[PDB]
Amino acid sequence: QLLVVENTVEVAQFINNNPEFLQLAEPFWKELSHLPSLYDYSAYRRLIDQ
Amino acid sequence: EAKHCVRIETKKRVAKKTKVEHRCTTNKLSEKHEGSFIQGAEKSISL
Repeated sequence: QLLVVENTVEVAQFINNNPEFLQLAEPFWKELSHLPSLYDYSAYRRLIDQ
Repeated sequence: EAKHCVRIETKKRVAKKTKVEHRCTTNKLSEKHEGSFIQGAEKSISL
């Protein structure tokens, strides 16, 4: 039996800003703009699927 | 190695009768065994 488990990291980390300074992707923002403003779970489920 | 062997002879005269018998048996057994087992493990951990 062999097990080899190996990692390289080359970007030590990224740290994304907090949500107040993040910019949303235009398609995602456009999906949020069509969310039904009520608990139509089908819609938010499709969003979580995407 | 095991052997058991017997010889018997008789003659009688009075009339004459004789009987002679020889019986022999040999038994041998040999058993040979051999076995080999080897085991090894490596761990290497590097950072």
